[PDB]
Amino acid sequence: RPIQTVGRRKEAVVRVRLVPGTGKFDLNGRSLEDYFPNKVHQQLIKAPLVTVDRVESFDIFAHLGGGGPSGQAGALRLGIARALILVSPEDRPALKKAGFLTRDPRATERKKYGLKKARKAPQYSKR
Amino acid sequence: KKALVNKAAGKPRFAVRAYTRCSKCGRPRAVYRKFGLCRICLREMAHAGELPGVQKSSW
Amino acid sequence: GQKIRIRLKAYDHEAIDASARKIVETVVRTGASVVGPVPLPTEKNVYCVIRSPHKYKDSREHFEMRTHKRLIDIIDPTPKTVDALMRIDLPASVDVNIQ
Amino acid sequence: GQKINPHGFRLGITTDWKSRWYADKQYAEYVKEDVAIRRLLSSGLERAGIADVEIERTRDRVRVDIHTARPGIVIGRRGTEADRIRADLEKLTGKQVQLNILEVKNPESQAQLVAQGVAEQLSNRVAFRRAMRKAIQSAMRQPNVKGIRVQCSGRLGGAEMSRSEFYREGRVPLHTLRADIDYGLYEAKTTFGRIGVKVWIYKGDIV
Amino acid sequence: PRKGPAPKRPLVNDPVYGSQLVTQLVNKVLLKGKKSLAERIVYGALEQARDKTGTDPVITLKRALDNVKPALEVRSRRVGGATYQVPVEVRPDRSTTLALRWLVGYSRQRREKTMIERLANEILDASNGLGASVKRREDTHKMAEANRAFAH
Amino acid sequence: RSLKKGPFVDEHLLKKVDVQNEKNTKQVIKTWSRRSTIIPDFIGHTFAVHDGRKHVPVFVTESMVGHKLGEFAPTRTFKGH
Amino acid sequence: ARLVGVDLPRDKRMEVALTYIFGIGRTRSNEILAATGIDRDLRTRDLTEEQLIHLRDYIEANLKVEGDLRREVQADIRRKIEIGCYQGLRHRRGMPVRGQRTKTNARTRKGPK
RNA sequence: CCUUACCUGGGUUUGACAUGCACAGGACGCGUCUAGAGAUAGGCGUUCCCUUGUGGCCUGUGUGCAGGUGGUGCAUGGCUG
RNA sequence: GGGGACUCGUGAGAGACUGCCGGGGUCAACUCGGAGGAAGGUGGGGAUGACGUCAAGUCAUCAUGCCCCUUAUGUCCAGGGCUUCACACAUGCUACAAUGGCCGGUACAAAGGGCUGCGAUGCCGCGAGGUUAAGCGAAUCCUUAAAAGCCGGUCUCAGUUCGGAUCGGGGUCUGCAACUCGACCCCGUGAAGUCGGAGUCGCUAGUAAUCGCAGAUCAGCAACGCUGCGGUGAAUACGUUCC
Repeated sequence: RPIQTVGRRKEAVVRVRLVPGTGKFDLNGRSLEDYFPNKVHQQLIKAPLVTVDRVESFDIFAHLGGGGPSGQAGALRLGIARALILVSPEDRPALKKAGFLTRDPRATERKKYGLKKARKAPQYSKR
Repeated sequence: KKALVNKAAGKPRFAVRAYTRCSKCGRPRAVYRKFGLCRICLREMAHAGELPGVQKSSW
Repeated sequence: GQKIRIRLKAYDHEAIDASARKIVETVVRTGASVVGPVPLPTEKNVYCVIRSPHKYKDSREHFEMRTHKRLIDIIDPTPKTVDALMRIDLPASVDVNIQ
Repeated sequence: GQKINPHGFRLGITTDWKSRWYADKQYAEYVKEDVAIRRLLSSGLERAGIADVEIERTRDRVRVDIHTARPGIVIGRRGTEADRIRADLEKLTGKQVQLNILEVKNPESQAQLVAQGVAEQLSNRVAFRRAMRKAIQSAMRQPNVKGIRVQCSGRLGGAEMSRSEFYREGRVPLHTLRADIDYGLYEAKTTFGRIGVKVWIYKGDIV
Repeated sequence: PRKGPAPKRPLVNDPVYGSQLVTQLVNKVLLKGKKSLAERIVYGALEQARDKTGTDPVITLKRALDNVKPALEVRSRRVGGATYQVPVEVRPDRSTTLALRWLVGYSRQRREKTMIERLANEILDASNGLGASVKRREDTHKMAEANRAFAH
Repeated sequence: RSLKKGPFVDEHLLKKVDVQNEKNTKQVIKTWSRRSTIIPDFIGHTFAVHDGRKHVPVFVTESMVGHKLGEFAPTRTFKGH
Repeated sequence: ARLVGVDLPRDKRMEVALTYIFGIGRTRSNEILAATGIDRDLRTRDLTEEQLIHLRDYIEANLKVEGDLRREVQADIRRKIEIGCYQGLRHRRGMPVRGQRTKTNARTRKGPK
């Protein structure tokens, strides 16, 4: 019944149903400043275009899950974007045209037989 | 061989001195435990269809 | 009121699905109260090996033992149907062991 | 070298697994027997025309499905030879083993059996080209298949310098996976060693 | 590749006072993916630049950037046999990023003190027309005007 | 750096050396053992160790207790020119 | 700021200052300094005699240093030499002993060409 | 160690194994002296089957053979790049 | 407990195919740009290696013709050696420190494995390790704390607090056995070496780079190799004149 968070990630997916409130978007003490020392993923989550001050403020932080690497965990803003779609469609063209209604599910290329993780071909010799 | 195979099959005298062989075609080196095979005849069986769903991946 | 925990060890989603839903449905027909099928994670024991016989190459192949356990359910203690459960099982391809 | 057995891709597409059982620890106990079982059964049944052997291991007994062209050869004197190879193998397989001899309705459809037959023809000191024409002709006239490739490799007449050649007829599109291309082969002894042949039968595609 | 260029991955404004230039700077000083760290380092340079200058580090980088940045390369491609190099005009983006690359390299040199401190040193020298990267611009212009031939 | 539970000596030789300790030292004893550990009880007993090629005589002292017969049985050959 | 050798640094941690003794590393430095109750980071400029007395006493009570220590080492080395086993033989020829291959490497032991 | 095919040296040498023709009748296992080990060597445990003929089968004899990581990819298959 | 809402797991479908707008273009082929949409024009990737070639390679995986041995070129066995070095070459690990070493604290994987086994918890030991032992033949038990990262501190540009190679001593493990010839840990020295000639490989998007993880093999030795997973996460591409 509450706004079901839905959004992708790089490996450890983050999402939960949420309700509106103050705008106290944190979990288990892990505020944006505790979980994201850097302001990059903090602000990406803030979704400056649509913040808790731009629209109905929300408190229920997207449940972490999969541990959550400090990089990819910022991907929950996809969850926010979908939550906003659940609110209304007015910013769906704003968010899609902005660049928030996409995929970003990229992981890593499979390790190949004779190569490394990052296809690091060895020092060949043409003689 | 045909004698050193029997010897390899020989159980007693310090089982660490015993030596695991393919037992299908005979192969000392590069023998996988569970299948117990030389990893060559394994390939032939892999193509034959003698496994319980051991297929080539396609990741 | 559950007693019977099913465990099936297959390696073919199609086989375990098609055969389990029918034998389980017939167990229900005999009068047992049964929990719906439970899709469980899949298992794969992967192997990689050289193709060359003399083995003077880096050319490799990659196999995987696709062990499939899913739709593993639970049956309520209904002896008159448990007897049939014991007498009727699935092919060896699906290893039936029940608690 | 750079060619495969199509069954290796159709393992769970169109083909079946010959090993019909699930095992964790006893798995090795099963296959270590499957080697001798298959070798001893295959040996001596040349007249039978052994296409394939499928094996189920269950009820503490082995059930063997023999895809053979000539059941009467495996049976022998009303089962005397079949029991010779079955009853005596009960102590090795693990308490009782049961044969189930299958009759191949049209052996010509079996890449393995055509391969064996024509290779034996070459072991009868016949003209290679004529042998190939005969084998292929019967293996495309009597079957309702969509194609064939028969590739032979060896001395071909007992030449010091060996070689190979093939007579493709119809289609054999191996690069496509939905194709139903049966595959078999046979390695026949000759005066100067032995000569191999592989057979592909573009039987159909898929249900 | 040859014909048909590929779009670059867009960059955005820094979480501090908005600047794609600084964002690019971070991407240019990124080492081993420690990108949050790089941001910490740059922000340290902002703090040192404002501590040293009393003004917006970013615009001191604008002055430093234009001071360092050249607009004329001294090498295009192979011409013939004994022909050396033929200079040719450079587009703003590559010129800009070269300047930044010079600043980083010489900041990496000078085994004196912290990277933030030596960066701050290079920043003010560059903004004041003193950086060796500006001396590289000088080298660009002096070494240029040589084989004023067909600009491939 | 193992066998914390006492020196390991090949039993069939250990017994013989024990008898020799009971009577007196005896002539150089051949033996195919490159692993028995030297102990103080072996001091005064010169005996030969198969070194992969032949049994080579060697005398024991206290300084040798931390050494094996294989340490007293050289196998490879270095330079010679 | 002296016990046996020079042991005279400036602007160093005390345990590192102790690392100037042939026979005492960081571990032993922390063990004795812990025994004295003296901080690991303390420069020579702030030292007194009582501290040197405690340190001296604990060193004498705990281990040996060069001259005595190295002489014990040379006694062990000569023991290896006089034994003449494979190990001593590697020491005798300047060859490595701890399972090395001089064929390609062991250039510290063999020296450069 | 084995692995190891190489070798020092030691033993065996129809053999470690498969297996044909005769004879022979326990095999085999246990434990133990010897010996570095192999094996030697003693003593135990012992031939079912109807070694009733056949059957089982080691051992021993003799012989078919066994066996060979011996060579021969410039005989060759197969497989691989 | 209770629930099936999500996630998750997982069977089967839809969905992207130039489908589509406008424009161009031999109207066709084909293509520019664009809407929608999650992706727009073989999404990405893998498996897949045409016909054929190089007398490429292998009799030592296997198979096998000829020739050879077959009282031995077979067989059994202790031990040695395949692990040797005045030198050279190749592929690789780490450093040549302040985007740094160290003490202390601290959130976070994914994928795999484990009843011959995993060894939780708890005990002892400076530690490697040792004792006891739950649960687990496994989504639940264990493996399981991931590490890079982050708050703070120390050291403050040195062949030094870099670097841990060499070597001595002392401990742990496997195995009957660790010398030849194993692995690990504590102490101790703290080597060479301060960014690399000539020359050259690598690399276009979650890339490359970089830090960790877990398996196969094995009594033990895989925290440099090989095969899989995952974190962080760039830059350049005017262009085809030349190699």
